[PDB]
Amino acid sequence: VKNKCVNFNFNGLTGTGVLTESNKKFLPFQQFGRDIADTTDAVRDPQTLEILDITPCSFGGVSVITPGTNTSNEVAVLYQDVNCTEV
Amino acid sequence: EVFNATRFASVYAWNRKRISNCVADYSVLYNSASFSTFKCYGVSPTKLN
Amino acid sequence: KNYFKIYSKHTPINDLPQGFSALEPLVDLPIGINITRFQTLL
Amino acid sequence: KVTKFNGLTVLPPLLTDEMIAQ
Amino acid sequence: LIANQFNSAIGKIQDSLSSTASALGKLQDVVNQNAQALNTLVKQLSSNFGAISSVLNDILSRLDPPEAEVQIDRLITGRLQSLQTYVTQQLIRAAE
Amino acid sequence: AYTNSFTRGVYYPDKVFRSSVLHSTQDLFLPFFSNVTWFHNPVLPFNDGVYFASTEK
Ligand SMILES: *[C@@H]1O[C@H](CO)[C@@H](O[C@@H]2O[C@H](CO)[C@@H](O)[C@H](O)[C@H]2NC(C)=O)[C@H](O)[C@H]1NC(C)=O
Ligand SMILES: *[C@@H]1O[C@H](CO)[C@@H](O)[C@H](O)[C@H]1NC(C)=O
Ligand SMILES: *[C@@H]1O[C@H](CO)[C@@H](O)[C@H](O)[C@H]1NC(C)=O
Ligand SMILES: *[C@@H]1O[C@H](CO)[C@@H](O)[C@H](O)[C@H]1NC(C)=O
Ligand SMILES: *[C@@H]1O[C@H](CO)[C@@H](O)[C@H](O)[C@H]1NC(C)=O
Ligand SMILES: *[C@@H]1O[C@H](CO)[C@@H](O)[C@H](O)[C@H]1NC(C)=O
Repeated sequence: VKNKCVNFNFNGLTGTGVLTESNKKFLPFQQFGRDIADTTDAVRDPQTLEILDITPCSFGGVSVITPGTNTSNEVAVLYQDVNCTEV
Repeated sequence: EVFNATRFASVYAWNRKRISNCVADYSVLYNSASFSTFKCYGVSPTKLN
Repeated sequence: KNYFKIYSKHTPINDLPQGFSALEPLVDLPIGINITRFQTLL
Repeated sequence: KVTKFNGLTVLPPLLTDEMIAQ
Repeated sequence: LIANQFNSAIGKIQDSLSSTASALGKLQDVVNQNAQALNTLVKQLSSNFGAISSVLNDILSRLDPPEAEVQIDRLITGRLQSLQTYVTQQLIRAAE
Repeated sequence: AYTNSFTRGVYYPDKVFRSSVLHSTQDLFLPFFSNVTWFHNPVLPFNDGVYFASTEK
């Protein structure tokens, strides 16, 4: 199942991410991938020649924007750095 | 094929039989009270399966 | 090398060609033989 | 001439480059 | 003559900035210093600090709560010392 | 016979994909510009590995 934060597991390799079918041009023996920071970025599903991308499910701090409670009890939240079709 | 073996070897002439192509249900070996000790070091006995 | 992994490669050439070529592995051998010598058939 | 997901967010500056240039 | 010298000097500035791009070292080095601090901070994630496995999840999914607590304690100590070092470096550099 | 192994003999040390990331690793490699033998039969040692090549017709 793709395009969701999913608690994936492969051979014990666990974590969470937006498992997205990818184009990591492996050599068939290669298992997974990485980038500049040495981060798990794929996996060879033990039941398919599928190499999928990975991008962790979007987190990001919350910030509450408020006029002084002296003025009114109304607020407005700022979910930081989220394409917020996803809140 | 390695635990119900008919015999072991000399302690200075031990034999290693690696295993592969398994679905290793460690639960049976765990709850099997035949063994005198379960001294794991890299794993926890309730985590092999 | 050791365990006994056997990488490889193959190119066309024309007395060792001065160049570069990585070595994409081919075969794995999970045996454990003590090897301190070798030779090549013909 | 002038040239990752571990909680390493990077907040944006409050004055954008165009407001700075203004 | 004054206006000519002025405009010629401005043109010289244009040429210098567009050709010898080593003039903006003062800003490029602030950026490089921040990037290298962040890279060290991220590298430190993948070190054992004396534990058995630099992956918190691989430690959790292999050991009991009692032993996993010792391993996780080593990892937390290490990562927290690394984070504190990075934050102190940032405080000093931001003062500068 | 001897000859200089200019730049050959580097292998992907492990099976993890990378891209444009200059990676520094430590394993067994054939050091650059080395002294490789050159036969045209005998049996040879295997100290820690071998970079065996060939140019046959
Ligand atoms: C004072 O200096 C200026 C600039 O060096 C001189 O003006 C230049 O003179 C040369 C030769 O006489 C001309 O080719 C240039 O066109 C002039 N202008 C510039 C902007 O270079 C000036 O002659 C000097 N002496 C004075 C003003 O008495
Ligand atoms: C079994 O595993 C092989 C190895 O990847 C795979 O090609 C095949 O599709 C799998 N079949 C089933 C039914 O799981
Ligand atoms: C708000 O603050 C003002 C002082 O500026 C005070 O006179 C007033 O009573 C306060 N009211 C509330 C609701 O906090
Ligand atoms: C959020 O993602 C969807 C899917 O690609 C895209 O259509 C939309 O424009 C994105 N919104 C923002 C603000 O990036
Ligand atoms: C392995 O081979 C070498 C080659 O002489 C030999 O000396 C050694 O006893 C063998 N066994 C071990 C365990 O090294
Ligand atoms: C090593 O290479 C040099 C050439 O640079 C050669 O003279 C020498 O004979 C080689 N070593 C041996 C043991 O032959």
